[PDB]
Amino acid sequence: DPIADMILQVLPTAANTEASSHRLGTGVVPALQAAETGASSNASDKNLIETRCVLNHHSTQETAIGNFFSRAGLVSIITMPTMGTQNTDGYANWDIDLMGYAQLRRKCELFTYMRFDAEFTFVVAKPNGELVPQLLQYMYVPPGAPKPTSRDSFAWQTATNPSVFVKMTDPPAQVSVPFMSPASAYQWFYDGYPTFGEHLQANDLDYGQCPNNMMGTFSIRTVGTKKSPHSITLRVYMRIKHVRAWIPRPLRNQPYLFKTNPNYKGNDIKCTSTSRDKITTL
Amino acid sequence: DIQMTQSPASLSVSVGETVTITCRASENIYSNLAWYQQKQGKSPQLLVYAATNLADGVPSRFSGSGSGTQYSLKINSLQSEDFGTYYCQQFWDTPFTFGSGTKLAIKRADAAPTVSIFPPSSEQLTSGGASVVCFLNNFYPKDINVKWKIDGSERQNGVLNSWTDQDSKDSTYSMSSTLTLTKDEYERHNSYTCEATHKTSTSPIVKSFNRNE
Amino acid sequence: GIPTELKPGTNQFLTTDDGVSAPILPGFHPTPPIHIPGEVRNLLEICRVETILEVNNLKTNETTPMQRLCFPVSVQSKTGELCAAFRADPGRDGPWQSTILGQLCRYYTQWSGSLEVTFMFAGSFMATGKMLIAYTPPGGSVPADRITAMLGTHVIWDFGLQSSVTLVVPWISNTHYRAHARAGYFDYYTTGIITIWYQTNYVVPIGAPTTAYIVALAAAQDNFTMKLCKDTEDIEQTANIQ
Amino acid sequence: SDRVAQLTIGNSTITTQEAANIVIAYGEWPEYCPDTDATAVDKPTRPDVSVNRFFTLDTKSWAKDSKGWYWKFPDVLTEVGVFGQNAQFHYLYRSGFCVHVQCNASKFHQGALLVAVLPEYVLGTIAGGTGNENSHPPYATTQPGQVGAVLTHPYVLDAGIPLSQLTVCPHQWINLRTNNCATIIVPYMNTVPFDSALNHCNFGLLVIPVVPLDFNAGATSEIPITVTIAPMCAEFAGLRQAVKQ
Amino acid sequence: EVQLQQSGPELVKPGASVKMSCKTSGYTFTENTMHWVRQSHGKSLEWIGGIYPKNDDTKYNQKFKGKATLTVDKSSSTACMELRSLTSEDSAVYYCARGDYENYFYAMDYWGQGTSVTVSSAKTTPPSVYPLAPGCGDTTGSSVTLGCLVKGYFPESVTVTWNSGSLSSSVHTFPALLQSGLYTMSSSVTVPSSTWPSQTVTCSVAHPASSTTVDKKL
Amino acid sequence: SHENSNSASEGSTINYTTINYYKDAYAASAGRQDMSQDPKRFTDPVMDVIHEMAPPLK
Repeated sequence: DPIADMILQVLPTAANTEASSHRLGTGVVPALQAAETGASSNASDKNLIETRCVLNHHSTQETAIGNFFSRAGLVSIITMPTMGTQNTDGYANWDIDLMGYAQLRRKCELFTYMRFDAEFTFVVAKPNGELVPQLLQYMYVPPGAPKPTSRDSFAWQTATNPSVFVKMTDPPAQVSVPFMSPASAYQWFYDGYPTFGEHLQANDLDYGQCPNNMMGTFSIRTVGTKKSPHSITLRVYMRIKHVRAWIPRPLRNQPYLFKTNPNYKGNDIKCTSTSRDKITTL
Repeated sequence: DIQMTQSPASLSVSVGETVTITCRASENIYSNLAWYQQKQGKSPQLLVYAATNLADGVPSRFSGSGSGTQYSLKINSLQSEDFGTYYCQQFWDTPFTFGSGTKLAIKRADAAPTVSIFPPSSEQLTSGGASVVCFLNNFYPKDINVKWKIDGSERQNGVLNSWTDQDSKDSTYSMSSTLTLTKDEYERHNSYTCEATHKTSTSPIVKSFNRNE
Repeated sequence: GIPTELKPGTNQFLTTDDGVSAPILPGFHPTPPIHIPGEVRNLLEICRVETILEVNNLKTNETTPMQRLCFPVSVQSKTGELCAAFRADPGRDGPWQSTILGQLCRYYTQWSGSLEVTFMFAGSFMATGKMLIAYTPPGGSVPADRITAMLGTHVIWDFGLQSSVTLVVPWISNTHYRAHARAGYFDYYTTGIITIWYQTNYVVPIGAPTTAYIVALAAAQDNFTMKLCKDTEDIEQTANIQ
Repeated sequence: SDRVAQLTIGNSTITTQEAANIVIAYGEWPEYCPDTDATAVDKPTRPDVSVNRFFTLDTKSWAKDSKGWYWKFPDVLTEVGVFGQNAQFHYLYRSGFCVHVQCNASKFHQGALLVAVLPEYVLGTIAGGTGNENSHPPYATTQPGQVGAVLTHPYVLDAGIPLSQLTVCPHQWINLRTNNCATIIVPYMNTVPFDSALNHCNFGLLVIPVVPLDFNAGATSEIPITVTIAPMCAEFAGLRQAVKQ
Repeated sequence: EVQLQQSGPELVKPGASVKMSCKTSGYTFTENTMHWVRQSHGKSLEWIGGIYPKNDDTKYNQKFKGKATLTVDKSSSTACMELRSLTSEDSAVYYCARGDYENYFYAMDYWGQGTSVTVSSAKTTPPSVYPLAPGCGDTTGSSVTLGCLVKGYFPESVTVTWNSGSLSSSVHTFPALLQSGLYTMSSSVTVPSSTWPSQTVTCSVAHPASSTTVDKKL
Repeated sequence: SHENSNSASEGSTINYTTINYYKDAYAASAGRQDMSQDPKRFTDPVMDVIHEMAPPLK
């Protein structure tokens, strides 16, 4: 050797409260803590006041991440009417970006990285709520697959694409979409300019856009060559299962404006706490 | 593409009779039909939308009706300002298609045409060509067949004619003739006859000319 | 062909029902995960973290929201004054909405367990004084005097080397769990009133500032539980999200 | 004995007199990339004495009307030292960071600073105040460099998140009554094993004056705030040409 | 109440491009769609495509997808189109009109003026008249008709004049005809036998485009 | 029916017993979640341990 320098605790129930008596002495001060160390206070209830033996049988299963995310939520509403300007040709291409509704978005913004599987549910209804015997076709378009330009296109042959033939008189179809992200987990917040070279003002749209969360398009159409006389409104519901979370973040107290970047209104900024008249009145 | 076929192509009737034109689509368009009225050199105007409701500035004489694929448009009573072509338009499939058109003329009595045959002059021979014209005026209806007989033989191609629109007071048409032939191939034959077979007489009139006449 | 009679519940889509759906990809093995620090397996680990409590929420400082994070304390001429008073219920609209304990409590209906309130003194080093932090059980209004407020749970804290102190709110309830309190038939689930008094005085020498600020922190304990999950009132979406 | 601390990383030494404990982010010490989680097949280089050392950034000025400052890591060190040149010559990067904030004052002053570490701190925009237009933050605000930028709204932190919930992040308070320093050890936290430092920022620093600075007339009116950042366990893979941006 | 004005007629060569405009007023331009309808010879109608002018929304035809583009300026109330790779069969009039509120259906009530666009590579040539007078020596019958012919005029059209506008009820017009890329004219006036050989008639054709007025004595 | 290991909970299982009537593992139910908690890395993220009876600052 010529060179020398080159050589989890399972808590199914809550914690019980043990009995304690009065204390009189110096040197021990469980009340006085230091908040400048970045740590929470480790003081308990028995070290300050007199407590009794309390057997705590309260369960902590509702506070788990899996039970908090196993409830379905509305993520997208696709309107395919007969009259209008947007999707009157008989087909509708919806890009897969689950940021359009603020009920399930605030749950996903609680954590930074989240690896999970999802369960999609597609409910078909008319704009007035009625139902007609109409045949509907779903299709999943991953990035790299051709997008259809009509209802009789070659992309609706669906050789390798997943497709669900459902009817409006049928129950809603449930599928299980797996973890399709190329990274280890989904990244809800991307910090930095992902492009290369010198960044200009016209290329400022690419901020906060990660390619790992872009799953492509979701295309629907009416099965047939002729146009259907009935308007079709589709609602997508995602159920999160087998969820692992990392790096918790503060929630948002501001109303959402855009789904691309978390912008907020500058003139009207609503406070988190409810205001009152005086600090000494109640 | 849903195509539309209108029948008939042209219908001539006098003022004071009911006019019924039909529009037919290949597929069901669910009563999504329009009607246009285009005059000579004017922009079309909407007459009745969705085959039951007329637009603004449209009188009560235009009444459309129909369901499914076959449709109809009834005009009662016909006036003197309702002449022009009519089209129908669908609102079901992209792209929107139009009909073939239905021209509405004014019906008159039988009229004899005026034979006009002129020999060519000598001023056009300097440029290296020759043209013999043959005109007919005051004829009804528009059904005519142009026949040129030279030494008992027809010439193809090079025979094409044009017509004029309907007049206000006279309400007749007019014919025109334009022939393209050089000067060296004109003096080889002598017989030149302009013939037109019309429904006025069973035998057409014969009128010819020669070189030195 | 086995005999089978269908039951009520046919063609029913429940959002909380855990079933088995058809997979769309055969043998799709996902990306192998890596070691990411900060894994959260339960929401009770987040509720035990101390977050800043906004005791100075008033209608005058809405334009300047930085003053809502601390309440002032100055030299008083007479002894025995009241500094601040607020309710100890994390499920009510007020000071507890700014904490992550109260925000996660608004996603649930019933809550249980004791919670802690930490007051940190950010004044000068030469500033000395004692403070009284009293906890009153429900059944009465805010006490006007200091002799009436000292009958409940209280502690005496002096300024020194440790610039912060904590006093836990004891779980004194008639029931095992309690819902969120509002004005009406739900006001019986109140936790209590937290009052902050002046014990002796606030003494500063010549050259020291006569006005200091106290930062309030709040967290939960090991016996804190919650149940009956729901949606919160703080989230709002009116027109759309473009 | 617990208030006196000394940090010796490389050829630099930081000695403090009054300070709190060292905060480890999420209880994870920074370590090298293991062979199980590594996806890059090339051999990376691991310099220790030339990279893993304390780098002093620019000096701020704490006034009575200060709003706050923020630094993007590792954007402050893309042009500083041998670590900045190795980040431009390599495509892959993975390192932990040692954040040390120094703010000293006299015993007659008062005030408190909140130093926090926010992974994936995405900056939003005020959208012109009305919210009907789509605006994005420019390159000078998203990547300010070693100088840093000033927060225009310290309550919402230009992201829509409140300042009161920021203590769920790995943080450490700087209160002038007790301590003058704060040390936060931040490991590598990302969904990828390696990532380019030029296009992506791993985490960011947030120093907000929650309690304002107040002092009588005649005392020192200039209070400096310095940040000394030290990389830990740096790995560089994918050797390429010189790439600035 | 709603007037739609288009651009002027422009004569272009094959291989180049053209750009028209459709300026309108009297209504909210951003809340009503527009369409473009062409009319080829003779009475056939086609549909170019629709445009919903909020930010950008265009429904292209499957035949005219790559040969027509629709752009809308939001500052001034106008609608401009552009065509590429023009040919001989693309010479037709173009219409523009307003559609329905937030809908491509409910067809247009008020239309445009119909600016004609022709595509030809022919050079502008001053016209040369052609005399035509009888004849073979024997006049038959009681009506001695005559006329004149115009050859070598471009573009459309020319004007007719008979004795400085003396008789206007017996002069008939005729459309142009295609002969080797050139156009021709004709006329037919019914004149009785009381003119020849007592009175002398003449035909004069003036061209407003090339500023050429040639008078010929018949 | 022998299922494969294609699931999001590979390496760290939070469920106890699920039901899978298909071949793939991600099509199964959620299952009863695990009761393991570790709040020491969130509440006390420091090097030297701070006792409850002992003062935090010497």
